[PDB]
Amino acid sequence: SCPGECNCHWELFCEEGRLCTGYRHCVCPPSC
Repeated sequence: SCPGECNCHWELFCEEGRLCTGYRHCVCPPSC
């Protein structure tokens, strides 16, 4: 049910209307 062991997602973040960036945000759910 999970991509890997944990649930990881690509988070698109923008600096309040300024340029945007993305990083690998992986969270490990206890139901996985």
